[PDB]
Amino acid sequence: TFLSCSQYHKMYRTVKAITGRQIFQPLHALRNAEKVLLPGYHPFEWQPPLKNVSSRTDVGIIDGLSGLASSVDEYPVDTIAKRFRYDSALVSALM
Amino acid sequence: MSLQMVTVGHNIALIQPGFSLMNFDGQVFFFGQKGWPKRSCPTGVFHFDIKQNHLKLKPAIFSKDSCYLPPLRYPATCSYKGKHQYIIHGGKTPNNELSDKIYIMSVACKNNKKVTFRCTEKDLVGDVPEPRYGHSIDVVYSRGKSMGVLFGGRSYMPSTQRTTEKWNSVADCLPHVFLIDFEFGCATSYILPELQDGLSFHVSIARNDTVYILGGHSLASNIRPANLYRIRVDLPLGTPAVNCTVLPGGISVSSAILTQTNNDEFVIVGGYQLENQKRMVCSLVSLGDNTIEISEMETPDWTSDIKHSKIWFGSNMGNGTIFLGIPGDNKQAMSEAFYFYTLRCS
Amino acid sequence: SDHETLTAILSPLIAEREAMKSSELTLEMGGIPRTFKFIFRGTGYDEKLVREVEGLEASGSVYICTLCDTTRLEASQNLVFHSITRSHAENLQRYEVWRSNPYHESVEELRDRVKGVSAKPFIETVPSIDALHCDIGNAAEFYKIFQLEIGEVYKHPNASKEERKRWQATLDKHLRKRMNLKPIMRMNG
Ligand SMILES: [Zn+2]
Repeated sequence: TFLSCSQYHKMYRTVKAITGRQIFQPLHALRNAEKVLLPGYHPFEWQPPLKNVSSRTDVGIIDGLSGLASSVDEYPVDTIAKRFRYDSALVSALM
Repeated sequence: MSLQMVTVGHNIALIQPGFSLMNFDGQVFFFGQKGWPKRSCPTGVFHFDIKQNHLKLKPAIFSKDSCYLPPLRYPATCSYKGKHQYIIHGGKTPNNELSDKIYIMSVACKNNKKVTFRCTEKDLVGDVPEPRYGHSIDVVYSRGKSMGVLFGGRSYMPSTQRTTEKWNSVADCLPHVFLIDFEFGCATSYILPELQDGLSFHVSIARNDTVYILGGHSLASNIRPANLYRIRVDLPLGTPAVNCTVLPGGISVSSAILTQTNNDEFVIVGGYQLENQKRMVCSLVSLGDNTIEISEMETPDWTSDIKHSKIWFGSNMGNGTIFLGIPGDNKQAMSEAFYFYTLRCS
Repeated sequence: SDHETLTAILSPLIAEREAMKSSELTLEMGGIPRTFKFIFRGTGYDEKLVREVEGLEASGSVYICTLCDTTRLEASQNLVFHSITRSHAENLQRYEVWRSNPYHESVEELRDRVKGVSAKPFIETVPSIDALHCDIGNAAEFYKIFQLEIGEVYKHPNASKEERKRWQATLDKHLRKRMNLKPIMRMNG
């Protein structure tokens, strides 16, 4: 529904105060239920282990530049970029 | 020290930080364009001729036996004047990957000012140097014989400690010193204890038996060591030998541009003193028989755009003439992505 | 088309992909653990990105098909008798021949030898046709052929740079009078 957090909170508290019940759930119960749906949550393991790829399993949103050399001495770069690690994102897409 | 703005043709885009300006018998050639060789010019090697402060990047074909080389973005280029030819080592291929190849630009045919280059390649054996960039190779003479000294700069992590979360992170190479025989293309690595920390983007100077390394960022600890190092190379009839000495009077600088104004008298134009210190003062390296005489000139007149910017790039057109660039204006977005300048050291 | 920055970003992903192309993933899925094997197929690249990443020359060249090495001219004398022969291993091999030039040929002979490959293939794609842009291009092509049929060119060629604009005006007026098909300056699906 493309709601934001303040607007969802408005709707939450209003439905709650009118109905008396708690039909919608609060924001932190959405952050917690969100942590389960992004990548970097499930335990997985490759075999044989992936060459040149880390072994951690809680790798979320990596910076996309991948540690690209960003000083006033290397080739200039200002392209902001974010990404997932391919393996963890593929695991999340499967589960 | 007369700075002058420059106009630029239609293929302005082909200029990028890290290019190269080679020089054959009084005429200058651009190399290392932006992006793989387009079909208009399949080699990226251009006539970089400036006339009336207007430059015409013109194409240039190779010979019938050359090797079409990929446009490198931070090579090490020395003027091997022994048939005049240039040496190309290392760099960042347009696919962001390092090259270990060595190329040898020569001119095999020039008629009606139509130059026909010859970019043969030569591979190395023995103590081959790791693919790297930002370094500096220079030729040295001794006992008639000659050699090529190579003091490495930064590189990528080796093929084992390299992980994709940090796939593009760099590290200075080991401060070895390589000697290269161009005849057989044979390398020889040497450990020098007086040189300890890595060094990239430094400024090397060859004087007929010695190499003065000065300046250069040091990624290992993120400082610009202001100490310069004389390497002395001896060529016996058996195995050569190297020696190094620190010397005083050095300068803390990196990404500086060198050229030779008079005989054995060089100028060094802007680099960086800090991560944000746009360098202004120029430095005269008045060579000698065995001593280096550092000094400075009257800080050539810099316009407002050069003071209000943050970075630049460029090289030496060959005859005491430096070519600089500067990024466009992001708030004045009606800019052509780059402004350029040539300044004559005279 | 900022090839340097593009490769800077996408190189790690290609590394990870090439790595996990040759192993098996153990993943606990609802109780028991399962072993997954992967097979990647880079296919959702439009024609320009295919010619860029795979290391081909721009779309206006003499070599048209990114699936078979045939030239735009000889693709008119013979329309349907080709076969897919532009892999990725072969294109790395052709770039190697280009950069190396072991037969010592001229630029316009070496091009023929390596079929317009003058760049190192960056990503591994597969030979395919992009149905979306295929259909949009066919439609724009037919728009142009309708205009040229209005101009009756098949009898008298070589009109001006404004007679054809007048023909376009005729066509778009007639179309947004017989279909209410509003004219567009950007062809969309
Ligand atoms: Zn075809």
